[PDB]
Formats: sequence, structure tokens, C-alpha cells
Amino acid sequence: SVRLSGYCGSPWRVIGYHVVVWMMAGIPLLLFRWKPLWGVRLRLRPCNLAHAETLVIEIWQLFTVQVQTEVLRYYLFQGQRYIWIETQQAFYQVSLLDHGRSCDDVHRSRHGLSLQDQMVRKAIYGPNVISIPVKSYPQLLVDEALNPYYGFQAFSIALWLADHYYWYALCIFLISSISICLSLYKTRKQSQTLRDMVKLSMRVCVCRPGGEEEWVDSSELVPGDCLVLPQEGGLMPCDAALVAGECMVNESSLTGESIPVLKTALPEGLGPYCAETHRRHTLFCGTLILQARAYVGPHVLAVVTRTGFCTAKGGLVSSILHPRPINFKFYKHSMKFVAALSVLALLGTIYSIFILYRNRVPLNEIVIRALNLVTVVVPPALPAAMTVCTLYAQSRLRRQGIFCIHPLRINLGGKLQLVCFDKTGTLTEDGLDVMGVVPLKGQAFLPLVPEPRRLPVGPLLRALATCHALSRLQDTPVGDPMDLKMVESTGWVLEDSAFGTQVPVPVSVLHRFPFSSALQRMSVVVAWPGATQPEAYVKGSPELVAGLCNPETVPTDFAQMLQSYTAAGYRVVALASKPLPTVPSLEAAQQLTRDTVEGDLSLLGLLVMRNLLKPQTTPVIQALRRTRIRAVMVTGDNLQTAVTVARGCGMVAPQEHLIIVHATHPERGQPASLEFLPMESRSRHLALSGPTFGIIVKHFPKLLPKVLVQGTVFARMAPEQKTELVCELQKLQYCVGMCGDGANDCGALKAADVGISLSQAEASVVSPFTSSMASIECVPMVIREGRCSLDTSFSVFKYMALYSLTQFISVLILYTINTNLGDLQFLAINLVITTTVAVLMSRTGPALVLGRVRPPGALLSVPVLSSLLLQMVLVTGVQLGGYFLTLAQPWFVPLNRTVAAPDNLPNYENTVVFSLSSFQYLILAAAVSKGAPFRRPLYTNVPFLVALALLSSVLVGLVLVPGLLQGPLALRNITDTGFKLLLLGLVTLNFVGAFMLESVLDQCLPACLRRLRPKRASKKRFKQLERELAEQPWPP
Repeated sequence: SVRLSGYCGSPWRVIGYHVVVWMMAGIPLLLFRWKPLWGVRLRLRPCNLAHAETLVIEIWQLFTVQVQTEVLRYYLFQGQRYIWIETQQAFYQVSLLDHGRSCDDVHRSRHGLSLQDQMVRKAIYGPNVISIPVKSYPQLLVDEALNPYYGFQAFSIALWLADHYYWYALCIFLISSISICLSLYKTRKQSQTLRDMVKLSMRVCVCRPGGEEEWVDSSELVPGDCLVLPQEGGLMPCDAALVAGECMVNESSLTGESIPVLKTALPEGLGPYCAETHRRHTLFCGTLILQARAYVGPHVLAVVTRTGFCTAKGGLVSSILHPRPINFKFYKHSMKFVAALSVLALLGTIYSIFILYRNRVPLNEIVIRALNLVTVVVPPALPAAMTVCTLYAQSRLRRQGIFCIHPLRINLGGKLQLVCFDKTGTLTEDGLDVMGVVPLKGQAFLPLVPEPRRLPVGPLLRALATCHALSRLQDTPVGDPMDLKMVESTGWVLEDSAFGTQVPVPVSVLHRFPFSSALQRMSVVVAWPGATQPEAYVKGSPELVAGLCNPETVPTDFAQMLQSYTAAGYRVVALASKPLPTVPSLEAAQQLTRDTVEGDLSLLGLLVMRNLLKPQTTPVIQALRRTRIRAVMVTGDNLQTAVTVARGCGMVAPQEHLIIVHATHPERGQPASLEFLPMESRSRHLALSGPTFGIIVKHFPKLLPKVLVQGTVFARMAPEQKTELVCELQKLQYCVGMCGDGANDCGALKAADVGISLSQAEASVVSPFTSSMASIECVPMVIREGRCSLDTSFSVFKYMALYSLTQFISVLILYTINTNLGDLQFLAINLVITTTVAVLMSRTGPALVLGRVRPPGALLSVPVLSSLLLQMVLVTGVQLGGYFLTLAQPWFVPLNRTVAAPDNLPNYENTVVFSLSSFQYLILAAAVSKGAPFRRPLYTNVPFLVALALLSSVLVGLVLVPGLLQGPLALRNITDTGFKLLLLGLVTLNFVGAFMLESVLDQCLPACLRRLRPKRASKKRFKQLERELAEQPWPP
């Protein structure tokens, strides 16, 4: 959904808008920064998009994008480049400008681009640079410091100086500057981090037609251009397709996969070159080329396909620079809650005006004092407190090993209700493991031998340790992980190729037949000293190998045994051998045909390779299921293995039923039909594959919501089907986490509300959340931190409300008695007592254990609002009681009403109110700070506990110790001590009452509101579906 509206240039209109906004007032600027579409409409006039010199983009977020000329008319929106293709009268993204061309076209491009034809491609595509723009500190200030909040704070600073409250004005300015500097630091540091993370400048050779080789910078590369990759291998500057040769690529830079991966030349064909399909023929930007071998030609060649932000790493960086808006609204009914507090403040302000008039204070002072009171209820430290809360959450995660690039995504961990787990690498170990070999003695399967090392030397062990296509790179074999683990299990050392006995003669590979996907098997020619004839070893699927094997050698239990193995999640391959009467020699063996070796084989044994469940997986899954979080397996693997793992890891506990949803494709003459196949070992789970998921999404849209609500295993899911599933689940108002670790989970991790990658490093761009640890234990950690962050932010906002209302009430009372709180008494209460205690309260770590109860999401809920209105009742009661109680004393002398504050100060009324309110701020900071269920107790926060104790001691000294800070703060000295003790008793009464009020609310109001009003329904579509199912199960 993209809306474009061209605005052709108009000088007179532009200058008219200029003067109007610059002269009239700042209100138009405020409403333009709120609603800038009218600003552009008045500043420039609509035009035919073929003539636009400025665009307005809506994705209903609105951006304005000028249009550059290079004749090429193009614009840049969020890094991507859109060009004006004059013929079709539309701005087409350059990403698609050459989309869909055939692999044959890519191969034909292997002669490169003529320098004359390279300028056009450069102008279209632009430089091959993922340019992170640098904003100057002045411009960072202007961006941060021009908010409406800081504008109001500057207004307040001006007012407090109008009334001569210089210390409080300095306090506001310092708090606001500290607020602005945190934002500037983090925003500038992140930009400088990305700028160097995407930094790359090589001198890459290219193949300019005519036969000459041209050396150019890394930024002069354009799609279709041809690269000459060095034999030694270095970083990859562009996102090229490998046309000739092969090269080891360490793709950890892009996807975090630590192991080298083989890239093979692109195959000639008429299909479209797809980076996701032909991902074994594509070289990505930022990955490292370890070796590059040119089997034909003097050097290896790749064809540039994507450059700049078009590259995969470019898209990953763009998703960090331009994140999609976070799904949850933190301020649920922002205007309504702020309006409740604002109507309270408005009633107070009108009361203040009425009483100031009744006190016969001049009108200018009336207006100034009313505006000061209105400013009291906008705490200068609110943005600082919120940002600091997010920073603390991020730091705690980073110390746990979890790295979130966007700290505001952390609160989405405490909103999670469903987590999708990739099976392999995330739930189960990275690669397969060998639990044994099943040799034969004639036509009978021998008992499984757990480890193949002790197998007596023979054709089976030689096949195990030799029948493979490994290549020793840097003394570390590389290739298919299955072969790696098989040969490692044999224990033999790879030194064509020879293998030495671990403890018994070395064995040589006379000839090797490379594996093929269509052949489902591979064969080799193997000889060893003392061997009369070479032995050719063949490994392949059980049925196919058995078919070529001699029938009298295959036991009748072959099919039954392999099916029994498959049922238990094992993957099985068969090993066969045949003696070749050919003389043992390198040259003679090389002429043997693949058909000769593959045919007339002997079944020697069956090899079973199991992918194991990580030790930390089952506890985490069971903890999530105990918290009533949905654990879903979204894998691209078989359904048998997926269901076996799901049962094993506790997604399907032994008592639940598992039903297979199978959707038949609507073959000729019949429509699509669902059939359900129950299994015998959230009480009903569904398991369905990728084909079934697609058929249900297309043909069965009525039944998709139920499948998604009660589906558990999603096997054989294509990488786009994972993203489709995540989006479909989010359509049900789920908050979906995706703990996929692999590279193919990229779209799912980007779509998911919380996307986590398991085995990553510090500076990873793969997904919003990346952890350094292999196990899925980082998912409970993220959920616990998210719940802690939600509770902490709710408590900080509650404190900034309680704070603000307490100061408002104190100022109202002092206006009533016709004095004010005092300049340095404002400075203390705000700079020290409240800013310290608000930035320190958000330092309390998450509770160590997940619980079934979830944090709220509504700041306007009855709990929060009742807590505020009953804390404020006790605050006002305590202050009023202390005031009315200092009148009854004998030594009391009413303040001089004729003069106005600060001329009244010091006086007993202001002193009493200041003391009580100063204690009340600390009392409220401690009261709003909760421990369990979501946070650790208050006392585990040593800085916060120490701040509370130190400030309480200082305030007790102010109340008791005479002459301590009574000059600066302008406090009146009370000679009496019984009154001081009574004041401390009243403060202790408020402390006890506030904690008792919080406890009583937390314990009773939930039950009270549940009994008082039963839920009409659950707003969540998935909860409605869960009810509709519990009343009547869908699969009957």
C-alpha cells in the first residue's frame, strides 16, 4: 500500500508558506509536525507525477521525499532507489529493474559490462555502498531538542525565571539536558556502529569486454558486472552469482553460520535466478571467501546481481535503519489517560486561580502562578526515566548474552503468547549424529553396534571411513555435515585421498563418483595395501541401495526395519560394496563407469543417523507450556521427525492427542478435501506439512483459524511459508515470537514480534534479537526481561504520575495559604529526591522464574487508576492533616499574608508541607516498586535501596537537626521536638498506609473485579477461537 502525490515546484507559493509560518506563530509549526501533509499542500501544489519535484509517501505514516536528477528522475526512500521509467509513467524500484532474467542471461553476462555501458548502470543503480548517513551533533540536537515535550520544558524554564525561581529553572534545564544527551549518545553511537559495520572498500577486478581486466573500487560495481574473485579469497563486495568455478564461503558474517559453505557455479537453465533458490550458487556481500578454485579458465568469475541496499546484507541493514513500527501501543488510550490526569490538573488549576484571586494577588501574578502550577504536572524527568528503563533492560539482556538492536522491542517479550521454534539447530543439535551401524552376516541384520570404531576391519568399516566426498581445507574437512559426522565417528584421519587407521593399514581412494541429488546416492573406488582387488563402496537411500544390492543379501526385514527406524525419528542410509576385478591402480579405476560400480552391489549394513534434542530444550519447552505460552514447531524437515521431536521436547506431552491434518490437492474432477489422521503415543494438537498449510490457506479460509489456534507441528515448511504462518498467527492477535536460528528463518524472524537467533555474536544484524548461546534458554530470558520491562515502565509512569500529583497538591495547598514551595525546595524535590529515585528504580532485574500471570497492557485499567486515586487520597490526607495539625501547636505563628512567596518563606506552613511531601516522594517510589511476580524485590536493587535510605536519613535530619540546610532551603526552625516526632509519626503512618493500600489492591481488586463483572468475552480473536473450540472440537 503505497500512495504517491507529486508536488511540482512553485516559488511564490513556497515563499508565501515560508513567510506565513515564520511570522504568524509556532502553532502552525506544531500542527505541521503533527500533521505535515497540510504543510506540504500549502507549501507546494499537486502536480502530475511525471513532473513531481517532491513526493509524499504513505505506507498511514507519511514521509516526504524530494526527487533527484542525474536524464534520470529518481528518488530515495529508506535506502531503496526508485527510478522514473518514462514509458510506463511510474517510479519503479531498481531492485526489480532486471528481475526474472534467466540463468542463461546471467551466464551470458560473464563477459562483463563495457565502461560506456557501465555509466548508465551506475546512474540507475547508484554506488555499491550501504551508506549509513551521518547526522551532525547540531542536527541531532535539533531532532531531539525540538520535541513538543522539550518545547514545553523550555516554556516552563522561561516561566520559572519570570517568577525568579532561578534554582528550579536550572534544575529543569539540567534534567532536560540529561534527557537529551542520553538520546543523542545512543542515537549517534548506533549510527556510528552501523556505519563501520557496513564499511567495505576493496579494489575488485572486473572483466571489461574486449578481454582486458579492469581494476576498480568496490563502489564502482553495478549489477550485471562481472567479478574476478581472488584465489586466496577475501570479503565479497557485492551480492554476486557464481558463474564459473567454486569457492568456500564463510557465511558467518551475514547469517552467523560459523562453518564454511561450498558455493558452486550457477547451472545453465531457463528458470529465473533466485537468490533463495540458487543460494548455493550465490555469493553474498560481507561474507568471506576462504578459497576460490577455477576448474575451467585461468580464474574464477562471479556476476554482480545486487549492490548497495539491494544486497541481502543491505536489506538486513535497512531493517535496522528503518524498522517497521512496533506492533503494540505502549500508551493504550494515551489521550484518555492523559485526559483523566489533565482534567484533574484543570480542576486544580481553576481552583488555584480562584483562591489566588481570593487572596488579592495582582492579575499578572495570578496568570504566572497558574501557568507554573500547570507546568508542575509535566515532570521534566519523564523521558529520561523511560529511556533509562529501556537502557537498563537492554544492558541486563546483554549481560545475559542476548543482544537487541531496538531496546523498545524488549517489552514485546512480556507480551508473547506463542513462540515458533525451528527444529534443527534451535531445538535439536546443529547436525546429525551416528548412534551405530547395523552390519550384516549374510542375509541377516546384526545387532546395532553403538560406535563403529570397534567394528572389525572389513569392507563395512572401510566404506564408513572412505565412502564420502570430503575435502580437507586447512586441515579441517568440509562438505555435507552427514559425511563429516560419519567419517568423524569412524575415527579415521583423511590425508586422490588416503585414510590412516586410528590404531590396520591406510586405505586409498582410487576414484570417487560425486554425489547427485537425482541419484540419491554416491559411490567410490577404494583400495588398500595387500588388497588383491579394489572394493567399491556405495552409500545411498535404503530402498535404492537395496534395489541394486543382491536380493539374496537383503534380509526380508529390510523394509520393516527401516520403517521402524524412521518412525522413531532416525534417518537411515544403506552402505553396500562390491569387489571390482579391475587391477588396483589409479588410472585403471578412473575409467570405471558409474553404472558399473552402482550396479551389482552387496548389502553390507544399514547406517542410522539421529539428530539429538539439546539438553536445554525440554526444560525450556515445559516451562513455556507451564506459563501457558504456545510452543509451535515450524520446521522445514520431515513430518515424522518433526512430530517425534515435538513429542520428545514436550510440545506434545504424552497425554495430549496429536492429529495429522492432511489436505489433498484438488485433482481433476474433485475439490480440495481435508482428512484427519490421529496418532497414538491445548489437549489437542495438530500436525501438518507445508503442502497442507498452503492448501488450507488457499482453499480452506474458514478452517485456517482453528488449524492455526491448535496447530503445533508445521513440517516441510518453505521459508516463505514460515513468514506466512507467522503473519497468519499475528492476524489472530497473537504476539508471536520466532526463535528460529537458521539463515532460512530470516523472513519469519523479521515478521515475528520477537525474532531470536541462537548461535550469534555481538554485532549481528540477522534478527532483532540475537543471542550468543546455542540453546533456546534465551527465550525464557527474553520473556522474563520483557515482563520486567513492562512492569518497570508501568511503575515508572505511575511514579511520575504520583510524583506530579503530589507536587501539584502541595503547590495548591501553599497557594491556598498564599505561599509557594520555594525555589531550592523545588530544586531538591525534583533534581535529587525524584530524578535519582526514578532513574534508580528501573534497575531491578526480572524475576528468576516465569509465571502464568501476565503483565497488564492498559495504563487506564481499574487497578492502575484506583491505585493512583487511592495513593493520592492518602498523600493529600497526610499533607492536609500535617498542616491542620501545625495550626494547633502553641508556637505556631501564621505566615505574613500581606507579602507573597518567596517573601513569606521561611514559615511554618511551607516547612511542614515540604517535609511531609519530601518524605512522600520516597514513600511512593518504594510503594510503586513491586517485586514478584515480574521483578526481583526492591532490596535486591542496592543503588535504589541505598538512595531511599540515604534520602530518608537526609530528610529525617532536615526535620530533626536544627540549622541543617534550613538556610539554603529556606525552612523555618521548629524549637519543639514533640511536634517533630509527631511529624515523623505521620510520615511513618503514610509509609505503612501506602504499602498496605498497594498490598490490599493487588490482593483484592483482581478478585473484586472478576466477581463484580464477568467478562462478556475476550477481545483476542485467538481466545474467541479457543472458546469456540472448547465448546465443540473442530476435528471430530
